[PDB]
Amino acid sequence: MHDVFICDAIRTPIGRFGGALASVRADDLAAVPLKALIERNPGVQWDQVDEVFFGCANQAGEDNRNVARMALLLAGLPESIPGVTLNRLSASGMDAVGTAFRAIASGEMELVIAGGVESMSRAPFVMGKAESAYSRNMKLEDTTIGWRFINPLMKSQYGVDSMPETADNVADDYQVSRADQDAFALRSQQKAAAAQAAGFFAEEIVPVRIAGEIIVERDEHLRPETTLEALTKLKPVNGPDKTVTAGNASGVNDGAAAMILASAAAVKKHGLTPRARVLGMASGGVAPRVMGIGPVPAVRKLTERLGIAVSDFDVIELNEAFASQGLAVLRELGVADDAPQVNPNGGAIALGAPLGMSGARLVLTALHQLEKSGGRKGLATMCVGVGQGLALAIERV
Amino acid sequence: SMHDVFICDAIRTPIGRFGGALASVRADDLAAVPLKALIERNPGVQWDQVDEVFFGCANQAGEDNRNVARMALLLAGLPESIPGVTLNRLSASGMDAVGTAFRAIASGEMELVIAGGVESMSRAPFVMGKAESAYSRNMKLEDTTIGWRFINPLMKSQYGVDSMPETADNVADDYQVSRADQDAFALRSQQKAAAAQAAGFFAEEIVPVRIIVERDEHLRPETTLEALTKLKPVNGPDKTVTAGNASGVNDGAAAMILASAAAVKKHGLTPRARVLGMASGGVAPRVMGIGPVPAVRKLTERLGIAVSDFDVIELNEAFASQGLAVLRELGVADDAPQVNPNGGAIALGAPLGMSGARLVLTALHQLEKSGGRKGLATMCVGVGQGLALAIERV
Amino acid sequence: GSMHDVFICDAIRTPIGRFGGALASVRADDLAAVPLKALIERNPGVQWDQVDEVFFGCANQAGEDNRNVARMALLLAGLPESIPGVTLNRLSASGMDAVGTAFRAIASGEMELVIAGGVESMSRAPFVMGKAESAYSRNMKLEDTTIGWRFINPLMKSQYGVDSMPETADNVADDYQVSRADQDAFALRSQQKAAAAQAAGFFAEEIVPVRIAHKKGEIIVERDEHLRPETTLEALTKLKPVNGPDKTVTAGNASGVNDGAAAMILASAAAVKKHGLTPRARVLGMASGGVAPRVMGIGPVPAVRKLTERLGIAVSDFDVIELNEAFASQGLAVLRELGVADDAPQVNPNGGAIALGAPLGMSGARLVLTALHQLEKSGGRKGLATMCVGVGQGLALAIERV
Amino acid sequence: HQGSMHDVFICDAIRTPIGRFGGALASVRADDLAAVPLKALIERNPGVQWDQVDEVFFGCANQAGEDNRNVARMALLLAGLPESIPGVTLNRLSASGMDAVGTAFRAIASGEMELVIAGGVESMSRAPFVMGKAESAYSRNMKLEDTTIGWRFINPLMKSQYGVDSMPETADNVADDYQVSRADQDAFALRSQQKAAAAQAAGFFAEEIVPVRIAHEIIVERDEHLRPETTLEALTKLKPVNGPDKTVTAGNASGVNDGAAAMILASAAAVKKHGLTPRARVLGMASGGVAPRVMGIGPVPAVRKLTERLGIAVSDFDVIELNEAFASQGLAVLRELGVADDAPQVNPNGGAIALGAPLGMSGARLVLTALHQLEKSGGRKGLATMCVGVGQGLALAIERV
Ligand SMILES: CC(C)(COP(=O)(O)OP(=O)(O)OC[C@H]1O[C@@H](n2cnc3c(N)ncnc32)[C@H](O)[C@@H]1OP(=O)(O)O)[C@@H](O)C(=O)NCCC(=O)NCCS
Ligand SMILES: CC(C)(COP(=O)(O)OP(=O)(O)OC[C@H]1O[C@@H](n2cnc3c(N)ncnc32)[C@H](O)[C@@H]1OP(=O)(O)O)[C@@H](O)C(=O)NCCC(=O)NCCS
Ligand SMILES: CCCCCCCC=O
Ligand SMILES: CCCCCCCC=O
Ligand SMILES: CCCCCCCC=O
Ligand SMILES: [Cl-]
Ligand SMILES: [Cl-]
Ligand SMILES: [Cl-]
Ligand SMILES: [Cl-]
Ligand SMILES: [Cl-]
Ligand SMILES: [K+]
Ligand SMILES: [K+]
Ligand SMILES: [K+]
Repeated sequence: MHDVFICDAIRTPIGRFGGALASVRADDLAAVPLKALIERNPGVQWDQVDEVFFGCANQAGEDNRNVARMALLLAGLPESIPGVTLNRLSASGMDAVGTAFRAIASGEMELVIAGGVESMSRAPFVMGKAESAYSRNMKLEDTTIGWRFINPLMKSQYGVDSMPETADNVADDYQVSRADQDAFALRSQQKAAAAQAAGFFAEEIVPVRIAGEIIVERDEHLRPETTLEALTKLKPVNGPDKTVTAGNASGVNDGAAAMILASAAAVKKHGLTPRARVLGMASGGVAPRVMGIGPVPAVRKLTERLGIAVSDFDVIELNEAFASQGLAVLRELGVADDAPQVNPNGGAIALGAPLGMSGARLVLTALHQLEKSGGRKGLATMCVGVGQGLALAIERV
Repeated sequence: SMHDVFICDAIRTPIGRFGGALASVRADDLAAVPLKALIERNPGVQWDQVDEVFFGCANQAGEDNRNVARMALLLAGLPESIPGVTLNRLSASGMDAVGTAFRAIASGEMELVIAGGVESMSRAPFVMGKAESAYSRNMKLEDTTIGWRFINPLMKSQYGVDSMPETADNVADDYQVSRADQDAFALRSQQKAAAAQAAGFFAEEIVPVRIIVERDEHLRPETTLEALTKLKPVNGPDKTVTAGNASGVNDGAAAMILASAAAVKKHGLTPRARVLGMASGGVAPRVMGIGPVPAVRKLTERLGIAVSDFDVIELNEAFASQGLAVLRELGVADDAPQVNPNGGAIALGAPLGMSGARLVLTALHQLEKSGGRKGLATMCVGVGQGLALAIERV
Repeated sequence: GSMHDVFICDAIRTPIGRFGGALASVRADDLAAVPLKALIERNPGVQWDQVDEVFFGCANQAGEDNRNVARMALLLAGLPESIPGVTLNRLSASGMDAVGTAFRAIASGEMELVIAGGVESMSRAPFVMGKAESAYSRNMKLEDTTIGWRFINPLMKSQYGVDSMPETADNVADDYQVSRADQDAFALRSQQKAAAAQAAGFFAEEIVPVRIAHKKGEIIVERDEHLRPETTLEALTKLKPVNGPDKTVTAGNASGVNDGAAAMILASAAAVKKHGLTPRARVLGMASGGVAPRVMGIGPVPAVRKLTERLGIAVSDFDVIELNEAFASQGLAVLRELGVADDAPQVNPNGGAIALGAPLGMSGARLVLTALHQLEKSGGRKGLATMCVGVGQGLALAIERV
Repeated sequence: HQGSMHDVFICDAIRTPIGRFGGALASVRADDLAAVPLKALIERNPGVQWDQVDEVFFGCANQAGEDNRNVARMALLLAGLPESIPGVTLNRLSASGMDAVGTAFRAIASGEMELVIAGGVESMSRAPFVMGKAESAYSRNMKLEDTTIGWRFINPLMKSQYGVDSMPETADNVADDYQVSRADQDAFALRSQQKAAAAQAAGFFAEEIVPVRIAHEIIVERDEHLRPETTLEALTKLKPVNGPDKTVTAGNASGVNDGAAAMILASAAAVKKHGLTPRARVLGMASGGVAPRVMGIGPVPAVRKLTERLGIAVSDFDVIELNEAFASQGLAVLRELGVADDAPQVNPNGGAIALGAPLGMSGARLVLTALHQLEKSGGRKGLATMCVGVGQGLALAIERV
């Protein structure tokens, strides 16, 4: 088996729903980090790229019909380069990284690109075909996030809880208080505001140019103005006996990210800078109704196989779909609610979460943080709608 | 060291015609059919040990939305502890599921996996972009059954947005594939498929969908050369691709088990073939049908296997023009006996996400019947790709 | 300075098709044109460039009936481009409102020769989708226009409710004490009388056929499709109410959802003479009434009382009453309020909408033409046609055979 | 033996401001918008016994959106009128609101009614999209169509025989066939803007208007479409709608707009009973048809029909309110009727190029504004006339009391 190295990595800013990136087609948005990789890495012979693997949760809109291939062509990569799109909802972009890793480790490829995209602003409506002539039963459904075309058998067996309902279920089952959720959310906002001011995100970001030209360069989901008092006043999404609010949850967002992965031979050939070795990826399943706890079996599976303890990681990038689930996962894994190595630059409550891009962001930001801190091993892990988790481990070199 | 990977049991639904026998069956329910059959057929498996379900699906806007692999495993009655992920390389999605499952086991990250694919083209929805302004007068519905929607002007200007049949006409023109040769190939597909269906070959691959649907519906066994000759080309009288020398739009699902040697033992599986490798290739979108050529060359060069060494070649028949052009470029006769011996998608149809899984499982099936050793499955991909996967009977 | 007498002359209609049935393939504008084409063929003395106006009723106007179907239909029918058209909407009463509006135009001296009619293709009624009220709105929705509420105003719901038409008919059954048994008996008489009229060739005298293309050749639709002549009291008794076990309105004691068109000529005495028409009845007058939306089926009562008080005609003086049968509960309630027996011989002698169906815009025109037809066959003198209207109205129109 | 026709009087009249597409009134449902002038008539006329209103006649060209299912009746209920009052909706496209007035007149004249309300509404901002039903299971042929203005669900037989020219295409056809120059069209457009600006500044429109309340609440008080600073240079620079060889521009055409209007009509006996002020007698209405492809010339046969029957010359009118769908057709109509392009009695306060034209509301506006102008000027007879899509015209004559 072959060592696999993450090399350059870059992302767009993350836009708010209907905000700074809402006019940018998903395929064009995916192409932005690909074009930046080309510009940033002039020693690469681009016709040698073996594959572009991209995560995308939707695929009904301008991201239809294999957005990985659409994006590589729009980015100016040669038509000889193949592309494939992966869908594990919020974990899609991490699955692109781990799939790229397995292709190189198994000797099938040498040089690849992995990343992800989502334009939740531009997610379309969908309408099933008529099932009879002159049918009176036509319906439009929003694909921005969550259930559509509900199967009655899925509802009867597993339920079709909304994402916030699942987060309330985790809060109840794992006993995560509203006060702790809000404290976690505030720390995310404070840490993200500090990282933004320090120029940490700027080092990850390439601008999006929109045709005078408008240039989008800053993550705009952040709410640095957040106070505990303001969080406390919010009403829960699902009623007064519940805990999840708009303030202790991520949002729906737009963005894309990409990075290069390479064998040792490809690193040398293409003049790349190897930044981390990929150690491995593991997935896990849980009940849909408590999907937020999905990371726990994934992390345990990966760490047990690699012979690494959770405490051995110098950074943990844990997706913040909801504070209730971030906290429940940390507690289950034996990590403090405010452990210093967890989400040190904040996370999705502040930054937002374009589903397909989010997992690629967690890997690239974990690597970035290992470089800043001089850490060795990093873990990125996230929950998945309909009850999964994904975990991926890297080691700085 | 890398780990050997074995394909074990494999099963599929029949392939239904658009609006036909399977049109009432939701894509998620359809995907669950072969998964439930793998449970029934493999009594020694401890199902909570399955590491992953990988499924191909080209659409994902309809009842196949939000990661159909995971939806399908839950509907099939598999434990909720089992993860799933959905792959999209258009017509090659199901083959990509197989090769992706292979790489996961080969690299030591998994031991027992299911790979498959689904498409319900009958039930593909319409899509409507959001309004870009309040009171927008510019709202539009687009069909997602097959082909371009939400066309990007930059894609059109640089690469074109040729329909799939237009790309097949382009291949016929550029590679000099005559109408007569296309029709001869189509007739052989129908003849061979009708023979295989009479011999019970497809029946050995099929689990019924419950009215019991048990037979592939797309076959036209009555096809004659005279009948094909009369047909008018899709794109006008100067062109060559017709409805008779092209595949169709179809519904179906397929799945198979892959396992390490240790998992084969533990779960009482029957190892049937070793997976040798997978490769992908890119070509100009406008001649997408030629995509298999760089994929096959890449795979064979890496493995050190000549194309002539394969005892079966399962080449997707999206169009006779591209099937023929691919064979000619690879130095294989238009009617070579090892190519599509039981016919192909012209006769059988091609639900996009399921097709590539069908090619792998039917190649293996054919090796078993014939006593052959190495098999190659390969197919073209819209927007200009190819994928190839090689196996070896145990 | 005096008003002018107004005569109804020739009148014709398509058959009435079932939803999704015999006429479902026919665009609403083309369907409206069918009776217009028949009037042209049937009345060859008319100088067609003299027609002052075509008035057509249509309740929907969102589909192929959009943008003034009266004018679309007259052009499709081959009438001169010089002929104006206008479309009226009083829901189920639209076609009757077309007749009365044509009458008022001639009575007031403003016109001499007109066509009045109505159309509905409920099979082909489209879906509607409001515009986005913001960029990237997540709140887009489709709504069926086949029948009943869409784009509900919360202020309408809060003040008057948005009861479905069958719910209003249950409200009438409750408030006016009309039993399930009586509703089903009325429905059975409608079916029996319509089956008898069909067998007698009565409907055939009113109908122009519609030609339809099939794969192997053409067919003609010549018979009303909605009738259920094998209806029995037992069959009706077994049906479940639309709105739950404590209710009374069923699919069997209500009209349906249907397709059809009708049209007729109205003319001054001078126009009858000039154009070689055959005058058949004089129009006496039209009146409208309003009631609570939640009991819309009782709407005919104020309309009939208003018209008859003004004309000085008792309800009992009419030799035919054509009362729309939207629901048996409301047909019965109206008769009871007006002092007419539930089975009075002069009411709906050839059956009504429970048997025949009710394409909204066409229905009111049908009631007028069939009342006149029945007067001619029976030797009767005065006729009354009246019908209820969604959102709480009634309309009534009286005629007298020449 | 018939009795005597009854004289019919227009009494109070009122309108909303006219909003731009997606502009000041875009948030207001058509049914609620229609109710605004009805509520104002109630407030303005306390002598009326409202349960005596025989009918509310309203024009509306669309009827697919919040104006569905007989907007006249919807609006009268929303306005607080008793549930005993009937309502009916008329559709002659851009002439609907005028057809409501004339239909109300005929109902009173023929003795069938005594006290009625006539008006019209359009919310073109909020006009919905429409989608035909599937004709077959798993149909691949589903389509959305905009109902804001103009053709949808095109019939191939209509297209083949008469064409399906857009309204601006018809206006180009009129420019071509009637020889109306781009320069003349632009000059007409400029005079519309100048006259409307002067009228607005003089408080003339304010006398006709009731404000609309908007959720935020704020009020909308003034017509939004006017471009008072319009120059000929700017008009000259505009590109034609239909391509470089044509003449119709956005600057010499009406717009797409939102608004509602209503007025009271009454017999002499009702005027007395309800303490109304009779303001004009209605003399008559006539309609006419022309080729769809040149629909803008529709007013010519309607005006000729009406004036011939009444025995009034076009030159006898003290005001002519001619709808300005397009300058090309406004000019072509005047020329055919022998009236100068800039005749002082024509549109003295400007027209739809400046003010806009919510289809169902526009014809009611023309009638009420013609009456207003007769009062201001001391004139006697007024003519209101308009063109209609798919080839019609409508004309209505009044006489100040
Ligand atoms: C009342 C209404 C809801 C019924 O709709 P529906 O259920 O689709 O009507 P159907 O004709 O399919 O009848 C329903 C069932 O009752 C049965 N039924 C109806 N009339 C029957 C009869 N006379 N004898 C026996 N069975 C009868 C039908 O056969 C059917 O049974 P099925 O489903 O097994 O075939 C619908 O017709 C409606 O909305 N009508 C009101 C229209 C209106 O408001 N305006 C028109 C009057 S102006
Ligand atoms: C003619 C029509 C197609 C134009 O629609 P539109 O293009 O959306 O109109 P706009 O208001 O945007 O005007 C278009 C442009 O011309 C400019 N323009 C219009 N009038 C102008 C003037 N007087 N001075 C300067 N510029 C002017 C606008 O500012 C605008 O510039 P921009 O769009 O680049 O910013 C449309 O108004 C229409 O269909 N009207 C016909 C109505 C009809 O058939 N019936 C109603 C009357 S009965
Ligand atoms: C129903 C499948 C939608 C995917 C698009 C089809 C075109 C692929 O080549
Ligand atoms: C097809 C008709 C649409 C009009 C709405 C019908 C409801 C009337 O009571
Ligand atoms: C909003 C109005 C819809 C009616 C169509 C307008 C076209 C008339 O010429
Ligand atoms: Cl989701
Ligand atoms: Cl995240
Ligand atoms: Cl295939
Ligand atoms: Cl009826
Ligand atoms: Cl106007
Ligand atoms: K994976
Ligand atoms: K519906
Ligand atoms: K098998």
